[PDB]
Amino acid sequence: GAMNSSNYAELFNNDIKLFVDDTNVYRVTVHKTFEGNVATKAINGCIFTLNPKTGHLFLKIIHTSVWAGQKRLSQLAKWKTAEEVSALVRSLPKEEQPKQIIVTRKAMLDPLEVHMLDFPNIAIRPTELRLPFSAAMSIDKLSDVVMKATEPQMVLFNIYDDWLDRISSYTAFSRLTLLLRALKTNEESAKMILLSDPTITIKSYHLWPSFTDEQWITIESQMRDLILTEYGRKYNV
Amino acid sequence: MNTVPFTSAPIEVTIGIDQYSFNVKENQPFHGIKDIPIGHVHVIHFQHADNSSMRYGYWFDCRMGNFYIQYDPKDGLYKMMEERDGAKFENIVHNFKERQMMVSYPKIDEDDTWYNLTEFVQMDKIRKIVRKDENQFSYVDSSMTTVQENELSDPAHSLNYTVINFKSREAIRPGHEMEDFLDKSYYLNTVMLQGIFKNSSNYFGELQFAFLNAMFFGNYGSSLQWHAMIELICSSATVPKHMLDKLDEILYYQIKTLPEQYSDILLNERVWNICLYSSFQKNSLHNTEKIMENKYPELL
Ligand SMILES: COC(=O)CN(C)C(=O)/C=C/c1ccsc1
Ligand SMILES: COC(=O)CN(C)C(=O)/C=C/c1ccsc1
Repeated sequence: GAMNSSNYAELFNNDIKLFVDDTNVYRVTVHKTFEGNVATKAINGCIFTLNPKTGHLFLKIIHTSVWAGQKRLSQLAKWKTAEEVSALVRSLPKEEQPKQIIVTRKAMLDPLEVHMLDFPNIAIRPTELRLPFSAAMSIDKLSDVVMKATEPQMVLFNIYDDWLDRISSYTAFSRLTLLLRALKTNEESAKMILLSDPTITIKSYHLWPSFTDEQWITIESQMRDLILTEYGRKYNV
Repeated sequence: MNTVPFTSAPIEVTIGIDQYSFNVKENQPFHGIKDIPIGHVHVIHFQHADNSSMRYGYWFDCRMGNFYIQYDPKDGLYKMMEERDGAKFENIVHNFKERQMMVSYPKIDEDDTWYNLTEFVQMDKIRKIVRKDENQFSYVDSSMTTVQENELSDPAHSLNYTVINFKSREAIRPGHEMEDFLDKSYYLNTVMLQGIFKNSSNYFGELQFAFLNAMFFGNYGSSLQWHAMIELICSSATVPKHMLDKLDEILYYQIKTLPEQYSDILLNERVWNICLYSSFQKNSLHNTEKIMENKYPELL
């Protein structure tokens, strides 16, 4: 069934699974036209497909050309997501295909179930968690590769950098979600926290800075303070 | 006009014939039903006074043989049987009519209700759904499950309705996943109407047969099947105009005949609101929508 707090540890067992998030697939700016009407202009997007155990992220870039001449784009976006995830699974060797695919929004269940009818033994599941994966476009290197693309393109990212050398997947996912939740609640403050110290760098083949264990604890504390803060500023508490 | 005689009525029972019903007291001198219109299928059905559990009954066509009822005290129910000796049968019936021990199928002459509910229900087609080939009549009851229900457990006693499943490879053409799921015209017109049903009359008959088993027996799988066959048409953008017009008539009389007090279990809120208000055919069911809104506005 659905994924929630009670079965949280299943994410880190040895059955292959992917999270699929479609929040950033169809992205627009809204603007005024010369006649004073409102129009949208699409910008490039991405499907966020993630193995929570390994950190492996299949980033499919959605180039604006895929929308040209199409109607009902918000609905098409969910089917396009499902089509691309299904193509991805079919491209993987059988021993790498997921046994479950967990969608972060329930409107993806029917589109994905229909596209995966050929894979009856892959379970398509929703979740009760409010996972912050929409904030992956706050990660500079991911945002950069989406905005620069001139054609459809798949880019492989390891969203944990090298963290699994030192921590467990459970802890790695909990760090990732804390960082994404902060970037989603207050991007500038969160980015300030991550980069204030010029001596800590981001390796060329990484997404996040090369913090030591002791530094990650300070960082993690600061993100929790930020999130509790913005919750006061927001609710006046 | 044909006759279904009864050997006797040893247990108190409510007897239905099509949309009519009457109470027979234990060992009352009752010997059957006379004046049954030829040209239609009929259902004769039972609910015992003691055990309202298990409504059951018999689909039949009087052109296909001479049929009677006889209570079986071992199996504990009213059984339909066929009399092969024609002279024995005429002799039996004439004696029972002379002694006036039969109820008259009570058709009002203005009334086309039964014809309207059964326009496309044939007896030979009904036999495909209810497999027991040695009888010309078909037994159905409350608890029989459908072929599709057993997929999700005795196959001899099943309702073989057409398997309809909107999230199936049969329904969804590879590469048209979104198109075929949002506009089921391919699945209606090519898969079902051209591949399994041939013409739009057979399609309607299964749908009508499904409804009547739901209404008369409370057969839940039949209710699922009725609503599925309605939804498949309502969710197709491309439906022949004649089929839509006939559909509105078919449903109109089904809704008209449904017992007011059974609407809460026999009518699927989601399917009906979708069909009448959201689907491609939301504007094509004028008579059905008018009766639904005046009689069951709560459901909507
Ligand atoms: C250690 O930092 C890395 O970047 C290494 N990664 C990228 C991998 O080993 C494989 C990732 C991957 C595979 C399929 S989709 C993503
Ligand atoms: C095995 O499936 C069938 O036999 C269904 N088909 C294709 C029909 O034409 C039956 C129509 C019908 C049923 C009751 S009154 C009319």
